[PDB]
Amino acid sequence: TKGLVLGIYSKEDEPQFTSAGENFNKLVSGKLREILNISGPPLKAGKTRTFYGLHEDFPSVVVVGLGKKTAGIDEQENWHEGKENIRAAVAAGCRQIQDLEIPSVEVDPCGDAQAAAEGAVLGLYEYDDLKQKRKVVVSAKLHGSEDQEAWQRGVLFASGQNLARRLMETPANEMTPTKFAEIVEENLKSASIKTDVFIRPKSWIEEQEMGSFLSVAKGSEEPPVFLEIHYKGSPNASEPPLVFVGKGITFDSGGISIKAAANMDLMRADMGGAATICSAIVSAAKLDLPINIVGLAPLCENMPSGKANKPGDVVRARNGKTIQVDNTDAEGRLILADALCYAHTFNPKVIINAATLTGAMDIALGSGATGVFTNSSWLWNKLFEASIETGDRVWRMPLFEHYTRQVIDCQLADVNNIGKYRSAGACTAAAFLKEFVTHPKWAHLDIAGVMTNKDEVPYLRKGMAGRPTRTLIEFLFRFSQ
Amino acid sequence: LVFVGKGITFDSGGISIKAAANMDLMRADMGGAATICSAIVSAAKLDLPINIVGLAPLCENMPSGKANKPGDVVRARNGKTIQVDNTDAEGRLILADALCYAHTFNPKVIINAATLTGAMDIALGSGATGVFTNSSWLWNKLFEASIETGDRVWRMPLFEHYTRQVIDCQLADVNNIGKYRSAGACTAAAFLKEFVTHPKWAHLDIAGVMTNKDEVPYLRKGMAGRPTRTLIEFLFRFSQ
Amino acid sequence: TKGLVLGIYSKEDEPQFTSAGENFNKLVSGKLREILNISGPPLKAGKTRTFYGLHEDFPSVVVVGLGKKTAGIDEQENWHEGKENIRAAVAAGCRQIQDLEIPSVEVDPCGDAQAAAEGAVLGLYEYDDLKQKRKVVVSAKLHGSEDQEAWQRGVLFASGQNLARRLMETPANEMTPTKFAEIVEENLKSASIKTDVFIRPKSWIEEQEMGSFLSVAKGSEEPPVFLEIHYKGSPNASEPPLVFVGKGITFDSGGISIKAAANMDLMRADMGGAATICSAIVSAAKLDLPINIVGLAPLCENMPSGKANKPGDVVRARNGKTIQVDNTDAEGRLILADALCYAHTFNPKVIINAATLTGAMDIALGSGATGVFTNSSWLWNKLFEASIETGDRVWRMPLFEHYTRQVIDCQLADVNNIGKYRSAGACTAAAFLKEFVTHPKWAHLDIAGVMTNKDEVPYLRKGMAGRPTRTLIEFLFRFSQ
Ligand SMILES: [Zn+2]
Ligand SMILES: [Zn+2]
Ligand SMILES: [Zn+2]
Ligand SMILES: [Zn+2]
Ligand SMILES: [Zn+2]
Ligand SMILES: [Zn+2]
Repeated sequence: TKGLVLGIYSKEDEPQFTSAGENFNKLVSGKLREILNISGPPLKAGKTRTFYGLHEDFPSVVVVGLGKKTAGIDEQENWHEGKENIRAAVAAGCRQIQDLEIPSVEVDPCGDAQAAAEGAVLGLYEYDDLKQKRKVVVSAKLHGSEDQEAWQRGVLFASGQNLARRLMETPANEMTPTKFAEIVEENLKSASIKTDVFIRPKSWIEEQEMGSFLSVAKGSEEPPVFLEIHYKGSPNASEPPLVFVGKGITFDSGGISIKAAANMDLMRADMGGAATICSAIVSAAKLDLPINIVGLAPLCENMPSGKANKPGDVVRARNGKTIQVDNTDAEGRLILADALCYAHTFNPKVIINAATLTGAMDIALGSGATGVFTNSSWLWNKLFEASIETGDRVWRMPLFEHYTRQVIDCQLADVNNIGKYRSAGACTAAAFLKEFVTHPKWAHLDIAGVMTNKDEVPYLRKGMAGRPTRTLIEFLFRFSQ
Repeated sequence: LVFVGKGITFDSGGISIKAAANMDLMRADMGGAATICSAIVSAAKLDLPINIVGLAPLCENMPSGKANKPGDVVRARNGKTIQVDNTDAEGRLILADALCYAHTFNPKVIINAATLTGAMDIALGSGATGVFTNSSWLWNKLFEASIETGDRVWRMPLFEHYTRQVIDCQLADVNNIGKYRSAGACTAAAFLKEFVTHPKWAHLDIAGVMTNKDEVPYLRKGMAGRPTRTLIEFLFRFSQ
Repeated sequence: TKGLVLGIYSKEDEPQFTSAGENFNKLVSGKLREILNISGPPLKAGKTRTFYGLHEDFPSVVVVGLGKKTAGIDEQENWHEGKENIRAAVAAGCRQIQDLEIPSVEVDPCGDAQAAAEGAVLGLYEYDDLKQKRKVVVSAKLHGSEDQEAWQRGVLFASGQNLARRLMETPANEMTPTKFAEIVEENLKSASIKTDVFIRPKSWIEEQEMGSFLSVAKGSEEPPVFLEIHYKGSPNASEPPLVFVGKGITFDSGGISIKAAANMDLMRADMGGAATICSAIVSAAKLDLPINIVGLAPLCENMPSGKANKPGDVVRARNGKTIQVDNTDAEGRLILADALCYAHTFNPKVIINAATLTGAMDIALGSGATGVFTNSSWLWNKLFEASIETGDRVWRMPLFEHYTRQVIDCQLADVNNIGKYRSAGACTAAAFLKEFVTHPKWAHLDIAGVMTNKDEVPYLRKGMAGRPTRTLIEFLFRFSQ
């Protein structure tokens, strides 16, 4: 059987159906509006109502509130409101169809086939892999034939996100460093033949003088990996690549500066930064975006042991700078210090890194937006514009020499791994990373607060969220224009 | 133009009592009143040709046998009920009535200042004071004002996302603390938005720029008086 | 308009409707089963499905899964399963009718009019009093005329509970000691003319030598009250009363042993014990139960101040025993010590007290059951049997001299207010109270873990739960037989 998701707008006499809803109402000789009318209150945005037996092929029709037809970019909220309405409403419709165990659903494009595809595929996603109680996986399809490219591009963007949620969600004993490197490799090679994957072993990592990455890694028995992803999509094979770097800690216990036990299981998602940048690169190659992109993810685990990093140790990063490890839980900093050095080798046009770096970001913006520190207002503008379309917001945070001073604490080393005071922890972790970039166009995104979803963005179940993957794909999309 | 300032003259936390460590700095919880009143004294010394009202609710927040209890529902001047879930989120409560009264004056602009939240300190920690504003015009004038004074301002988001977190019904129209711990500056500001209907309001969270240690060199270590010159400079330029 | 809630049983060909569902299906010429059939999967227990436009008078019909028709008493779970199924299913049906803002609902009795009334009235309850956003309050009515007494007795039992949730939920600055005493007075006097209410002031309380109650009270500015409720429902006016005692702390801050800030707002519900026993007595008088019942609730607030109780103080209870107050947050103990002395004055047949005494009860049984300590297996049996009918369980906990030894710590006093070790805190708080009863039939119910509902019992919204009020009404009901 099929289910049909149909949208309507908020209230004229009648609140308007979409063209597809209106066309369905004519095909059932006015029944759909009749029952909608005797059924109760007008549906508002994100609200659904389900009707049965109106048509032989659609035993379940779910009508969904899209909000005001007029909705556009909201200057205060910094997103396109209308598309947010369409993702929210279609996900709520689709999820009613899966609770009735119906295996396929025709979705009305609602005026924007791309965001309706994104609502349906985000909305229906689940991670029930290691459970014996799995949900019915239903397959969403565009209702109609008129903008199947826009539907399929949304399908594409919502899967990139879903790959990243899956990557993040999987338990750390399953998603080890080589296992993640293998999933990404497999996915990237299915995306395009214009790809190259290098799963670099410890041997290579130590030939590259990556001392601060290697010192995080040694306290675990799990072999680290340096994952080098290439998408050569430019016609000019010598066109300078954009490089994405991502913190891939596959589990963070804290090391010897050990984490509290409460809710420590969420640190399986400390490789969110690698999940995010690698999924956006798989999507860019599926999209055959005409640009060269390198992806760099140092993968390792941070564990207490008799060979772990000790508070006070001084390690040497690939640029020769010494780093005093004052707290072993400020490990991503260390990892990214070498990876951001290596990023420069590629002669990049742009360097963007992503990391679940700091609980300070969560106290600061708590999932309303991911924080970005950038030395370039041009980069800031392109990322900000990219998030107005996706609804997955970005908010700029300061790169002031003020926070740098706080981490240039000599004592034994050139730089300290944690700021001198507790204040502005996101700001001093970003200033730490500035010490390893000499590039005029670098952006640091702190993903820690947008790592999980509970109820905040309606089209995502409660779980690891995969954010800001579509802001990154959209940024690449527009850049390759 | 009306300036409003949190004047808690000492904050112990009430029954949600503060930890003992470094509690002496809450003598500076009236920093918001100190800041807006000093800028108005300076504007009148400067004979700036504008009308300015300053509004500072002054009181102390102490545990006693008549103190506010966690869970109480109080009624603000606009009739909204407010569930006091934590008595240490008191400035919120104080400013809720004062920002109602601010509207009586038919103001061109409403700016309030408060040492509201240690979350601001975790967020920007004295590199800048945080400002939440429903107007980019206000943001631009304040930002420009701080380029001259060196005493920086950094915009922070007023998203309905943080509002949802504080519109927790349970007993009241609004809760006094956000549902989750995340984004505490952002949900305290969204709480205050519930009491303004004015198209040009700015909320400055002064908590992280309250003290100086070594960060801005021309100030000894002590209570810093920030962002007073950004405010005087903003008034200066406005009266041009 | 009306909504109709109709139940069906789990699966024969067809899963069976109730008589009312079956009768409605005949009135719509087979439409209801037809649409039920094309609509999706068979409803299981507590699941609902809503159908629109089957009949002019019922634009919304909500069909609800009752589980197996055969369900009876479950030996492992210690409740009547079937009635639990009916409360759960009818509440879920009724709440669909309120989300559509329909103001009245006909409810199918489902084979047990009493539990269907209880599901509907519990299910629909809300506490939105001080909000400007209130829900539509819908009015549930029995579908039919055949067992309107059973429907109305369930209405009665579910309101007693709802009075107690409301009492518990209200903020402590509104529900002060005289305000609560006034609500209870007003309600009891509407229940019967066979009632007497005494709101005893401080003056009386100090003439009665109630030193340990008075020492909790003095640290707050709010005047304490001793509430004495009488329901003379026996034909023999000299028939010995059953007495119910309840801890009425209207807000507990901890005093000088001050509570942590986190979630302290829930201590507005520390008068749950008074709420519970007073609501059961209002219900017993509405039910014109032929017995004499006295209700005793010491009401006060526990606050830090310059006149509050100090850790180490020795106070004197009404029986002359000294009590060392080692921790001021073990105040209910102190309050109940005088009230349980006074209870003996009444020459009672039975003494039952209820108190949100101990977070140790919550660690022990955590809302699966309220804990009862009783020196009588006869009392235990009657309470246990009473909870098999209501589904609101009771679990016996030990009154061993082992826990008594732990609190007979002399040092300055006859008894200490907290046990010597942290272990068995519910057990040593109950052993403390045993020191003030000389009656052969006393039961202590520790209500702390069943104080709130989140998701655990389906027919209650998330909030203060009013438990175990119907176990108490049911116990009185059977006793007066
Ligand atoms: Zn860490
Ligand atoms: Zn980490
Ligand atoms: Zn405070
Ligand atoms: Zn304060
Ligand atoms: Zn207590
Ligand atoms: Zn208590």
